[PDB]
Parts: sequence; structure tokens; C-alpha cells
Amino acid sequence: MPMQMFMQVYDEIQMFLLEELELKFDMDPNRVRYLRKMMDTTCLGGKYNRGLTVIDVAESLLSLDGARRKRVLHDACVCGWMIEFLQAHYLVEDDIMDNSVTRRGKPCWYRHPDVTVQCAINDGLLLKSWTHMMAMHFFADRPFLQDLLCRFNRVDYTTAVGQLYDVTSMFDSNKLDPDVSQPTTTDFAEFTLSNYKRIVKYKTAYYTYLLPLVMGLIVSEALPTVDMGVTEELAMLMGEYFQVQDDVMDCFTPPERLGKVGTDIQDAKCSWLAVTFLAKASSAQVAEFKANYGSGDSEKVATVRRLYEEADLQGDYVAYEAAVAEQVKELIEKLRLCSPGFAASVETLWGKTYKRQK
Amino acid sequence: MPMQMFMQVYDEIQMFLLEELELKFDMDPNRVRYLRKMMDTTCLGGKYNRGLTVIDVAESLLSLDDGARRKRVLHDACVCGWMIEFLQAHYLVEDDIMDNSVTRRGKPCWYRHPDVTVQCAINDGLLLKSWTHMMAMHFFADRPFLQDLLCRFNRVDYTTAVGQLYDVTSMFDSNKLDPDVSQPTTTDFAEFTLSNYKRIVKYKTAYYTYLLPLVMGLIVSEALPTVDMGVTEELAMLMGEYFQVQDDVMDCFTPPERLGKVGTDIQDAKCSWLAVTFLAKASSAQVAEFKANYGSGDSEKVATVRRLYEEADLQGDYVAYEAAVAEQVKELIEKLRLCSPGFAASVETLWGKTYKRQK
Ligand SMILES: C[SH](C)CC(O)(P(=O)(O)O)P(=O)(O)O
Ligand SMILES: C[SH](C)CC(O)(P(=O)(O)O)P(=O)(O)O
Ligand SMILES: [Mg+2]
Ligand SMILES: [Mg+2]
Ligand SMILES: [Mg+2]
Ligand SMILES: [Mg+2]
Ligand SMILES: [Mg+2]
Ligand SMILES: [Mg+2]
Repeated sequence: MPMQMFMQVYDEIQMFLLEELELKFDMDPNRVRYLRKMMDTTCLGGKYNRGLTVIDVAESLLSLDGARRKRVLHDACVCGWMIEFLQAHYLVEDDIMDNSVTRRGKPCWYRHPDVTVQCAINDGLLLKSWTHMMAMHFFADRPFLQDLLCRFNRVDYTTAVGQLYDVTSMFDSNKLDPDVSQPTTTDFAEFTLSNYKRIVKYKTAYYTYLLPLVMGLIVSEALPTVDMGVTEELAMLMGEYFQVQDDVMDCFTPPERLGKVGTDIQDAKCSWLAVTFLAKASSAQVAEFKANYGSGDSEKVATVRRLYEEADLQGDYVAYEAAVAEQVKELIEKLRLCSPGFAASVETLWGKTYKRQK
Repeated sequence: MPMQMFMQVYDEIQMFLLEELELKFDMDPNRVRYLRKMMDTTCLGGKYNRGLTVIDVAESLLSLDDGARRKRVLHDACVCGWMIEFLQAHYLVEDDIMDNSVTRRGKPCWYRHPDVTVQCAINDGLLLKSWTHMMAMHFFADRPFLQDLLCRFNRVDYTTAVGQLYDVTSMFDSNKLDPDVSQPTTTDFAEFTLSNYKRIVKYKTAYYTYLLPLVMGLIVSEALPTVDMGVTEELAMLMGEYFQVQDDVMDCFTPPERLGKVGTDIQDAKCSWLAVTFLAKASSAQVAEFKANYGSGDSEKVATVRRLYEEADLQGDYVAYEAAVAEQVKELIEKLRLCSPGFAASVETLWGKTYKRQK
């Protein structure tokens, strides 16, 4: 049921936006068509975990006429797509930035035959603008609008900050200077777990876990009923774990199943595997890593991958996952004491995360 | 004085943003330093026409106090000024990447900086736009005009992005625009018409360069309903088109030394005012030679497009266009002045920064 109403609102949203461009922006049929495909290709096809979470939270809180349920669930759907569109925006720009080839089992947007890189960048910008346009259209007379948009913007900002941390993680920060060029790090002195946790917290945790929960709370007019300090603890913990999984899958999950080809090794990214390996590797292991990491060369890439499974990074992963699962469990109970309905939706959200195969 | 106050608020805004990143985003000194440099390089060095206009319109509508109101209105105007300047900074960063430009404001484009990777530049541009929202909320959280102000700011942001779409896809046959099928630059240039050009410029420049500064100035001095918006929009659109025509003409004929930026319009096969105007009057021979030289990085093929423009006396067309614009602007400003003398005066001042700008 959730999926069907969620998609119904997507058509409703798509109709409003496209018709508006046609009627108020003097847009031609050819560009309206291009934008429709852009929207479907960049916004659909994922797991919709962020969007569907808003709906489930809203529903879980609508008890603490029958029309209020309808308006609340519809508002939740719109918020769901605001987050999905926000991600679509970041994925379009992210793929360009990470030089990726595929996404969701298809070419990345900037990789489509008739999509130029220059237009792709702007297309990404349109995706973000659409989040504001839809919000203003549906939540015009809604009293929670300023707070809703205020939080949404803050999370948008946090994500951009995280992206900054991500794209500059492989360059000696002490030498970061706009006026002087610098090659990738060779000593990898900054590939630490501390630096890794910061990257992930900001680039993924906030928009993937905190935002969905928060928007679900707002449309249900129930944000002040929950322990926010515990909610953020959970959001951050789950988000970190989510990204660690994303990193692991990038290196070990076959594209066929993953839906995308990994670029972390080639992009010399400060991934969970990299920092974990480096912290435990011998000087010999580190030397070999240094002579193979950050290269497009298939064999060099293959060597890094082997260096990883010989340092038993899977054993570390299983131990990490267990540690997180334990903390999550505890935090969810603390949350359950005064916010049982909400703690339950958080449980369901963790159900879509713990040991996902994506 | 206008500038002095404007720069004081810049420092205040910068301090707020950078310190927040340090205290709430766990940012290190190195990256704080990078962002400070990114902000300065990206938001400073221009003419500040858009930002200074917000301040000037605001001050003019004031007469509609014991110092408190004036102090607040002018400061709000400065914040809005920077919101527009940061919004442009955002677009300029991305636009330079999109247009493969080399210099800007006399310096390398942001993404051309020795230590700025293209991938980071794209995101730095995103940060610039986010800052407009952060500063807005920080300073206007309690203002009654917050929602209306942000609603309008976001609409103009959206219109600008739509303009960019029109601009970047203007050299490709739209009938064949299809994500799944590659397609080369137009060879017949059938879409390089004045009609299509007016649409490109209206959305990509007119709204955020002329309408937004005025509208924001009115909002902060709380006098938005005191002006004939139909006339104000007509004026903004006309002045905006003209401004972009100047930008296109300068791209081709103003030496980079004075311009501060190297032109890329011909090499990029852009639907510029010069191209559309040339094609509409050119003989069949001129059109052939145009098609054989336009959209190439070859220094002699671009020099031929320049000579073609001079041969077709595009300066004669420009002078006439300029006069036609000046004529309407004057008549529109008079229509404004009848009901809004203070506002009409500030619009005159803006026109003065536009008309025959040497830029
Ligand atoms: C928007 S960012 C979280 C997207 C990724 O998770 P990345 O951080 O690893 O680049 P991706 O594997 O989907 O490219
Ligand atoms: C943001 S756009 C109006 C910037 C330009 O005016 P463009 O439209 O000609 O690319 P530019 O000459 O300053 O690059
Ligand atoms: Mg990526
Ligand atoms: Mg990335
Ligand atoms: Mg990844
Ligand atoms: Mg440009
Ligand atoms: Mg451009
Ligand atoms: Mg130009």
C-alpha cells in the first residue's frame, strides 16, 4: 500500500512541475519531455528507503477525523519525494564528481548518450530547485512550513559539507590551498577512523536517516514528543553503519547486484576498508597498498582488493556490525519508554538497514 | 558609504558561517581556511550591482523614525544583497565549468585554480547556494517577511536554472533532444532566432539580475505592494535582456584585460545576440561561411566569425537596439514614477549602472 500511494503522489508532483514549466516558463514540448525523462531516470529506480520511511513514521504517530489521516499521509508522501529528489540531486552531482559509470543498473545521468556533462550539472541543480517548488505548492498554508524547510535546508547544507570532506579526504589538508596544486596523498596520514567517521556522519547520516524521521515527525505534528538527543544518536549511528556497508559493497559486491560499478579504490577515497586496513596493516602491507591505491589499472585495483581480504576486513566488519546492532538496540529501547510508536518505526527502519544486501 | 556598510555585513556573514562550521560541523582549520578563500574569490571582485541595488531600493522606500527602523531595514537589505551575490557566485562557479571558461574577474575561474579540483569545485558551488539559506535563516528567522522573501528567492533561483537549461541546449536541435541518443552541435542553426534568444536571456539573467534585487529591496523596507508590479517586471525583463546583450557583445569585442574574462561564446557555439542577429540578416554566402567557422576552438575560425560580425555591421544593429531599449525604459520609469517616485528613482540609478556600461 505505501508504495502505491507514494507513486501516486509522484505522478501528482510530476504533473504540477512539468505543466508549470509549460505554462509559466514558456517551455517547449521537447524540453518538457527531456526533463520528464531526467526526473524519472534520476528520481526513480532506487529502494525509496528515505521516502518510504517518512510515510511509515507519519502513520506510526497519527495516534499520539479520517481526513486528517489522509492529509497527513499525503503530506508525508510529498516530504518523501522532497528527500528522494534531494538525493537525486546529490547523486547526479556525485556521479560526475566520482567519475562513476553506472547507477541503479543504468548509465549515470551525465553518462547518458545525449546528456552533456555541462547540462548534467545544471540538471542536478533543477532537481534541488524542484524540492522547494513542490514544498511551496503543497505546504503553502501549512503552519509547519518554516520549520520544515528550515530543517530540510540545514540537512542539505550538512550533506554538502560532508561531500567537501569526502572529495578532499585524499589530499594532505595541511597543504590545501586554492592557489597551489597538490597530488593525492602518498603517506595517507589522514586516512584515520576519526576522519572517516566525520565524512560519513555529514555526507550520509543526516539526509539518509535523520531527515526522514524528522519530516515524519513534523507532518504528524509530533516532533516535541520525542527525545531528540536519542533520535540523533540513532540516526548518526545507523547512518555511519549504512555508509560502511556502502563502502564494503563498493569493493566486494558484484555490480550486477549492486547496480553500480565501484570507484572508491580508483578515486583513492577514504573508505571504511582503507582506514581499517591501514590502521592494522604491517609496513609491508602499507607499502603495497600505497603502490596500488588510486589507480584505474585493473590489476593494481585487484591487488588492493586482495590486500583487504588477507587482512581479514570481513572479520572486522562482522565485529563492527555486531557492536552497532547492540548500541542501536539499547538506544531504541530508551526511545521506546516515552515514544513507543516512534521507536517502532525506527525499528522498522533499522530492519531495512541491518545486513542489507543492496 | 553604501559599499562600506555592505562590506561590513560581508565580514559579519562570513564570521557567522565559518565559526558555525568550526563549532557545529566539526570542521578543521585547514578546510575553514579553504572555504574562507573560496568565499572571497567567489563572492568578491565584481561590481556588486545586484547587492548594492537591494540596499539602494530599500533606503529609497524608507519614507513610507528614531533610527531603529532605518538601522534594521538597511542591515536586512545588506543581508539580502549578499544572498543575491552568493546566489550569483554559485551560478558563476558552475557556469564557468559548464562553459569551459578560463578566467573570471581577472583571475582563473574557480575550477581552474591550481588547487581546486573540478569535482570539488562543483560541490563548492553547492556550498555557495546553501550559504544563502543559512544566512537568511540566521538573520531573518523572526522577520514576518521570511516566508514571502524565501519563496520569491527560491522561485528566481529556479527560473535561473531553467534559463541555464535553455542556454546550454541552445546549440542542439531540440527536436532531437533525447537522453538516450547522442547528437552533435546543430549544423543548420535553425533555432538561432531572436525569439529563442529572448527566452534564453529572460530566464538565465533578467530575473536574478534585475527583478530579484528590486523585489528584495521592497520586501525588507516592507513596501512591496506600493509598486505596480506589472510595470516593474516589464522594466526588469527589458533591462535584463539588454544587460545580457551587452554581455554577449563584450564577450566577442571587449578585450579580456578590461572585461576580466575571456570569451567562450563562439567556441561554445552559443545562441548569442550576435549570432541570432547576424543570421537573421546575413546573405546565403555569409551564412555558409558562418556555419563553416562557428563552434570551433580554432583561433582563425573564431576570428572569421568576428570579421563576419563586423562586416554585417552588428554595431549598427546594437546602437539601434540600445536606443530602442533606452526609449522603453524611460517610458516605463515614468509610468512607475507616477505612483512610486522613490522606487522609480532607485530604478533610474540601476539603469545608470546598466546603460552603456563599459563593465
Ligand atoms: C551521495 S553519496 C552518499 C553516494 C555514494 O554513497 P558515495 O558517498 O560512496 O559517493 P555512491 O556509492 O552511491 O556513489
Ligand atoms: C550565470 S550566466 C548569466 C554568466 C555569463 O553571463 P553567460 O550566460 O554568458 O555564460 P558569463 O559571460 O559571465 O559566463
Ligand atoms: Mg559516488
Ligand atoms: Mg561520492
Ligand atoms: Mg559508495
Ligand atoms: Mg559563462
Ligand atoms: Mg553560460
Ligand atoms: Mg557571457
